[PDB]
Amino acid sequence: RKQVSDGVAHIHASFNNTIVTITDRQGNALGWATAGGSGFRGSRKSTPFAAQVAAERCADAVKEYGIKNLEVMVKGPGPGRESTIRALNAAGFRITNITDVTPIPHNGCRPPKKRRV
Amino acid sequence: MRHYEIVFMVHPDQSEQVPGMIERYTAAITGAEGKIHRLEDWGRRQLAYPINKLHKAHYVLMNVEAPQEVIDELETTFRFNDAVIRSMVMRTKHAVTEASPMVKAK
Amino acid sequence: FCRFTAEGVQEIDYKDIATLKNYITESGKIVPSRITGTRAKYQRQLARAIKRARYLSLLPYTDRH
Amino acid sequence: SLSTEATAKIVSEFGRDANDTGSTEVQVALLTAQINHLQGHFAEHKKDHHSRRGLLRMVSQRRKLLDYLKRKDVARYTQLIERLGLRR
Amino acid sequence: EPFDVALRRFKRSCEKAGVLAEVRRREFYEKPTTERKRAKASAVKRHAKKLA
RNA sequence: CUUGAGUCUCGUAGAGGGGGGUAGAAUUCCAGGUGUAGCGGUGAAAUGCGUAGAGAUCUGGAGGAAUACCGGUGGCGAAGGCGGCCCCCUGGACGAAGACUGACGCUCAGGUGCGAAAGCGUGGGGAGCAAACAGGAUUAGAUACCCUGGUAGUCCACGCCGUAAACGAUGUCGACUUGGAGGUUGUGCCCUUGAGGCGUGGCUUCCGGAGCUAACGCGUUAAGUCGACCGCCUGGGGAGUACGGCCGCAAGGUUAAAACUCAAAUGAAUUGACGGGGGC
Ligand SMILES: [Mg+2]
Ligand SMILES: [Mg+2]
Ligand SMILES: [Mg+2]
Ligand SMILES: [Mg+2]
Ligand SMILES: [Mg+2]
Ligand SMILES: [Mg+2]
Ligand SMILES: [Mg+2]
Ligand SMILES: [Mg+2]
Ligand SMILES: [Mg+2]
Ligand SMILES: [Mg+2]
Ligand SMILES: [Mg+2]
Ligand SMILES: [Mg+2]
Ligand SMILES: [Mg+2]
Ligand SMILES: [Mg+2]
Ligand SMILES: [Mg+2]
Ligand SMILES: [Mg+2]
Ligand SMILES: [Mg+2]
Ligand SMILES: [Mg+2]
Ligand SMILES: [Mg+2]
Ligand SMILES: [Mg+2]
Ligand SMILES: [Mg+2]
Ligand SMILES: [Mg+2]
Repeated sequence: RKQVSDGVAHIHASFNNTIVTITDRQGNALGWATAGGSGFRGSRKSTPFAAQVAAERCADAVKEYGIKNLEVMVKGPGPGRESTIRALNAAGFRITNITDVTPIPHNGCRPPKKRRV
Repeated sequence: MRHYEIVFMVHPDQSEQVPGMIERYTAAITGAEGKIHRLEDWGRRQLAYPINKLHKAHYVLMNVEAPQEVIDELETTFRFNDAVIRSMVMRTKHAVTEASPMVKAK
Repeated sequence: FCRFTAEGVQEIDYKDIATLKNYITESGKIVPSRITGTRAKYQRQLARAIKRARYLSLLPYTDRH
Repeated sequence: SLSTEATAKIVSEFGRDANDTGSTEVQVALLTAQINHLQGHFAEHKKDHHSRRGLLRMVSQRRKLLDYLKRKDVARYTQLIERLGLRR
Repeated sequence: EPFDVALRRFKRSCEKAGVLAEVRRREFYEKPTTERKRAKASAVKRHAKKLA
């Protein structure tokens, strides 16, 4: 219901879930959709198919902003990292370039303890 | 005596003040009879990452032999100054007068 | 490989970004010696020079900032 | 750790000849200068055990050389520990 | 410019920069003794491999 | 007397130690900028946060802790241990060619010092992590593993504790005894020198000879051939327990038995069987 004339896609990814968020270069969110809000829950939530659905869902949910040129910043080592890229390249999204923004601590904080199974 | 190489940056806004700032830094070495083998002014350089949300900082290189106490006093003087945003002091084994790599690149 | 012995340069300078850039990846990570061929004595001085230059904002830490 | 100036001054003082550097007097005097100088270091750095090990090595070498120089001759021993004020 | 072989250019920098492996490695805390034991295991293996 | 030990002059390498600064990445919290319904979690779930706006996203700030890669088969330290960068005080090792001292050496009961982690006392500090604990699950049970939380603790200062599979399960010093491939670190020589090819050291990794070993294996860094000194062992349980002494604020440590009990306990290797071990 209003233009921003450009956009930036931010693919947050986790082993549990993948989140897709279209935002302006100024970092103001225009539209968002998660692979867990696509009707996929639990195991179904984490799969390249669910992220492919969430990508197009967010695309359409922002489509009224007339976004065309977008920059893709992908984060998190979970699956659907590229699936989401492809599934948002749909609807004529003119992809400028991609960038890996995954947070890499320089030996900063203690991680949780190894799980036994 | 101990030879030190000092490469300090300074806020681009206060670059005009930098020739005035060098006087006290040189005077402290001159008072102790310390020697200065190399003074180089690279000038404004593009910063690879921001520093206090700033870019195009001015870089100054000094090679200096002086008593340790005089160098310590210069370091306290550096932190007090606000225009300066980075001070590095490096003890060199000899006193290097050879042209700076940056000056040769110019 | 082992360039700092063919030239015979005793000391590596943190201000020689033209040389330091050949030992840093686009990500900004130092290249190992099993890849470049540098000697260990000189790989240690390379790492020291690279860190000293990254402190003086003459080199990026990461590719982002 | 001693500067070359201090080391050569001590050598020339306690040495029978300026060239003489291994005599027991020269060695014990160098040890004494270093042991006396490290007092200011360990007055502040009470947690510096790794250097206090070297300080102890020095006082042990000094004790051994003083025992040797005592048995070798009473004269040099007495005069040397009087000049250095050791074993007061 | 094509989007397909522009995405294979991503899967090269992404992997050769490792970050996918680094997230797995920093996922859980490795005790230093396990770090050194695994380093020694890899050492002896990729060492005594290239003799026999 | 100078060959052992040590001193001096010149250099080299190093996460050696103490102290003080400092930088970047990340986590968390706070305040907000846009924005909408989930987030997070797992075998699958739920508890747990979220419509008072979460999570996601951008900006600015606070704070504590740790230093991606470089990084190693690397280095240093007596051992425990030691990892961004810079300064300051500082210990040791090594090399080169000389000069000097002249057996000044080795080992070491008691003694003294250092000594991972946990723990203790006082005062701080507290982001993450996380005993106990709280809830959610799993289960026949589930005082567990799994999940969301979470306190002491981890961090700092000064004291104490003195223990580890503190391990190379291998005390220290010295001499002698076929070789091969490495790494790291100095250095003499010679190519015309850049590279390069010869000599000599320091430390270190891996094969393997003789010999040794019960075997496995060790093998010039011996577990070979010897010498000097010290510690320790004397069947398995009972027991590193009791009692006493010493030490500790306390947890406890150290020194250290006997009665009784059994006819074995054990080491290495072998042949099979078996594995919710592999490979074909
Ligand atoms: Mg987890
Ligand atoms: Mg010395
Ligand atoms: Mg250090
Ligand atoms: Mg808010
Ligand atoms: Mg060593
Ligand atoms: Mg004893
Ligand atoms: Mg502790
Ligand atoms: Mg405490
Ligand atoms: Mg407390
Ligand atoms: Mg837990
Ligand atoms: Mg937690
Ligand atoms: Mg308690
Ligand atoms: Mg250990
Ligand atoms: Mg033992
Ligand atoms: Mg031996
Ligand atoms: Mg062998
Ligand atoms: Mg032997
Ligand atoms: Mg034996
Ligand atoms: Mg018995
Ligand atoms: Mg007891
Ligand atoms: Mg008792
Ligand atoms: Mg057996």
